Amino acid sequence: FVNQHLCGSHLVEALYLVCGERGFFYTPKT
Amino acid sequence: GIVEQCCTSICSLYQLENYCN
Repeated sequence: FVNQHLCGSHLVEALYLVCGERGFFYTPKT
Repeated sequence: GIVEQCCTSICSLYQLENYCN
C-alpha cells in the first residue's frame, strides 16, 4: 500500500475502507 | 492525532487501522 494525504471527509472514507465491518472511531483534535 | 497527521503530513493504511473497532 501507499502512503496517504487525507483531509476532511477523505479520511473518513479511508477509515471506512480500511476497517469495513469492524467499524471505526473518528477522533479529531478539538 | 491521526486526523491532523494524515492532513498536514502523510499517514499509512496501517496507521489508520489502529482506529478500527
